[PDB]
Amino acid sequence: YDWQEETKDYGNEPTVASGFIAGIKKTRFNDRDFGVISIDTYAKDPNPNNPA
Amino acid sequence: AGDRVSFDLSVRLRGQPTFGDDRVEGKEENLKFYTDEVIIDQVRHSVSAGGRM
Repeated sequence: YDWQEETKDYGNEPTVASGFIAGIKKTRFNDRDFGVISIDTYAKDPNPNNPA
Repeated sequence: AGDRVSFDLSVRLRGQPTFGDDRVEGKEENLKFYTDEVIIDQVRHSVSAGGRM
């Protein structure tokens, strides 16, 4: 992470800003996945009181 | 060497300060100046304790 600090106004409002520069992708050779099986079931909220 | 002399006067500051936490950068005062000059010249005169007689 590249931490940077910048003061906006004569010392008022210090700012801390950071960010990473990276990329992600699930490996797809041809048109088929390579190493993940997406098990896709039915999972109901066991507690119906949740606002959702 | 000079036919003139110019001097300067710096007036006070007058500006509403920024109360609160609103930004102040960008509202800077002018520092108004005033000046005037004096022009130099010479004056001479002569008196004659005249006559040999």
